[PDB]
Amino acid sequence: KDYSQILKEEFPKIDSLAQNDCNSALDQLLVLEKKTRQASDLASSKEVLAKIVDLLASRNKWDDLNEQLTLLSKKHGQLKLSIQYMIQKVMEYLKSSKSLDLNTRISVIETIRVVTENKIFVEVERARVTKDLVEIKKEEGKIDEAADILCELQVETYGSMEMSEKIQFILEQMELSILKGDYSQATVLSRKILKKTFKNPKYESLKLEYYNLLVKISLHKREYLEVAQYLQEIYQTDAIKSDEAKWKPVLSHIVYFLVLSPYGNLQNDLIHKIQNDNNLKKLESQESLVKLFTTNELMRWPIVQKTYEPVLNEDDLAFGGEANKHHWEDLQKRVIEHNLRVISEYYSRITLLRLNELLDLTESQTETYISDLVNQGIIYAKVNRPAKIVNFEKPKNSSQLLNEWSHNVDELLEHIETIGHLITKEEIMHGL
Amino acid sequence: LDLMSGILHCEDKDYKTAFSYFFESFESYHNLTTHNSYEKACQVLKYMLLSKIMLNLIDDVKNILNAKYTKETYQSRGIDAMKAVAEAYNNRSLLDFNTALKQYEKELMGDELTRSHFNALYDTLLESNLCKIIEPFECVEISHISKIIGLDTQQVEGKLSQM
Repeated sequence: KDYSQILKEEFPKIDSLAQNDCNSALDQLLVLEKKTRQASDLASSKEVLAKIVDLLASRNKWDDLNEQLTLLSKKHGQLKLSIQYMIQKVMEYLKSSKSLDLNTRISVIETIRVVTENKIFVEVERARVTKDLVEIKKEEGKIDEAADILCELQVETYGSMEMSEKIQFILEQMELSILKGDYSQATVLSRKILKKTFKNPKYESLKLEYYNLLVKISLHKREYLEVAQYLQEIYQTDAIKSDEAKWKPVLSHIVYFLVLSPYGNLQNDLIHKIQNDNNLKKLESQESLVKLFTTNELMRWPIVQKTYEPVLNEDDLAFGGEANKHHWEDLQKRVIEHNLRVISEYYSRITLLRLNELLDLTESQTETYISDLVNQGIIYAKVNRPAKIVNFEKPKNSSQLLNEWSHNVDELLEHIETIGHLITKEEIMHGL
Repeated sequence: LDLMSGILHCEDKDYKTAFSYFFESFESYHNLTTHNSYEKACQVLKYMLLSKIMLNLIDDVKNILNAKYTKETYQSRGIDAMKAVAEAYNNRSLLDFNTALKQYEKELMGDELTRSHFNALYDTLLESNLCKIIEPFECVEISHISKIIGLDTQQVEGKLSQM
């Protein structure tokens, strides 16, 4: 038809600047409009309408090109969906030109009203256009201008379109939010995309961001309950895309997080772990310290705390390291908590002179950590100052003492019943 | 009208009713912006946080100051002064309470209306301070308590038998 003759229509305007190209685009705008309108989905050739882009590219500034897209946006544009295929053409000459147009590229994005104002969202284009503007702001040294642009883009979420690529767009703001200096902004984003992708399988490139952003937010929070949770989820489940050589030392930081955290339910799960005992000795060295929680005498701990610090002051695959004082700031506070839990479950009462020697602290530092655990509802101990002792025995009512006595009576009947049936069971050997 | 309503509730306490007028008033002054003075909106923000402190709620106080959309263009040292008081009231100690007491006295205490509340919090937090000293149950020394709080023996013993 007439779409195959477009090459032979205008001979002279190819070799010249062709100032009349703006008039030739308007003549074809009204003719091809009546032949399509909203009826046919795809009728007119998208190259005919996008030919004006290829006419002036490197021979003219991009300011006049944006004015042509403004008139096509306000008008029909020969189709209602034609704008979808026009912006796809815009994404070609951007990366193939560059040169001195990088500074003027910022004005091109802000001039287009489709990327700014909200539309029917047929695009799956402007999402990458917005990212290109933010990458320019990050190279200029603006942390606030980069995070504010993508913040409004994530408000409108497309229906389906990209699946694995959309996850990267949601996780992009979480990386730039911490660089802004506020880690609480990325917390809201972690409560949405994580729930939808929880039941969906993640690929290799998908779990790379969750390995960092999940533990990076809680890094500044200094709360180790959320650090050892999201990390072990990706670590234990799947995680076969990475190398097994670097996969084993990742667990060395996992066990180190349980000590700084207020115990947990994941301590016994790593004791029976197959890969935790064998392979790296640092895995077994930290695992051997887990069984020492109940047997902790505090005697040999500061000797190792001042000598061997493989996972303590040196971090690689998790925290990357901060300072020797920062890692040891909460370390000494936990070691005191490990000893007080043992004494509360063992010693009924102990003198202050001996308690200070077991805690290696003074009189003021001893009652500081003990009284803090009382308000948290963990250890209840009555400190007797005149007797210079601390009573760890909690008071019990008359009903509680008689209740435990009733469990023993029912337990004695179990041993009487068990032995009663063992006479017939062992009669085979006795009656042989 | 709603601003002066909750102010009359300061004498009879019951700050749960006055909080209803303080919350609804903040939306009125925030919508005026340049149509009124910004100082009037700052006083309304103080009446909401000081009313929740009397009700002994830590979470409701932090839900405002930590939220960036609640303050926005309104920030000062007098607004952040209540943040240090809320932390001192949560920890129940006179060390952090009296630290920001005399420092912000020319700002936070500049209002004669709210000044009567801090005078009641002096004996209120002091009785709450004793709760942190009695954490190791009984069998504590009276002289050891006075050295921690840093007051006179007769002044401490008078407040011990009060509770």
